[PDB]
This record gives sequence, structure tokens and C-alpha cells, in this order.
Amino acid sequence: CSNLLLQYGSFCTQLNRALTGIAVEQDKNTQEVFAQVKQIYKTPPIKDF
Amino acid sequence: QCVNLTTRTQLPPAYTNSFTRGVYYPDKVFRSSVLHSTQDLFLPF
Ligand SMILES: *[C@@H]1O[C@H](CO)[C@@H](O)[C@H](O)[C@H]1NC(C)=O
Repeated sequence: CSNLLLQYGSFCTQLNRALTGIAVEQDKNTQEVFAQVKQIYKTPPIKDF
Repeated sequence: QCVNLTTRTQLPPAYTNSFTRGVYYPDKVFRSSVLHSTQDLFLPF
């Protein structure tokens, strides 16, 4: 069946490319939402607000 | 009639590495500037 499927490598490459694009897009979404600032501030030890 | 050789100095069989050898045309068709995939009996690299 794999030997018969070899002639559909274009289709399967297209599918894998689409899914890879989706995955990279998800990583990009998370980064652009949360990593707005690249200075990791830490809260002061004392709580006087 | 046929004669069998008697003088022999034999060693264990020797080995070497075949790298990127043994590739042959799988068809009598002319293709130019194409990345073509195939499956057949091939010598592994
Ligand atoms: C070679 O010698 C004879 C023929 O001349 C033959 O019968 C024999 O089997 C051969 N020797 C070996 C070791 O195979």
C-alpha cells in the first residue's frame, strides 16, 4: 500500500506543510500574546500598594 | 575436461563500504530538471 501511495507524495507533502504551518502559527500566537515585554520584572518583596 | 586449482592461500572474506553507488535508470523515459522519487531493488548506501 505504501508503494501504491508513493504517487500521492505531492498530496501528502501539501497536508504536512499545512499542518506545520498551523503549528508554527499557534506558537506565534502564544508568543505575540504573552511576550509583549522582554523584561521579566519581579514583584517587590513588600506589599504596600 | 577441466582442472581444479590446488595452490591456494585464502583469508577470511574482506569488507568495505559502498557509498552512494549502484543507482540506475528505472525507465526508458527522458526527464530533464526533475526531482523524481522511485522504489525498487537498490543497493543501500
Ligand atoms: C577437483 O578435482 C577433481 C576433478 O579433477 C574433482 O573430482 C574434485 O571434486 C575437485 N576437488 C575439490 C576439493 O573440490
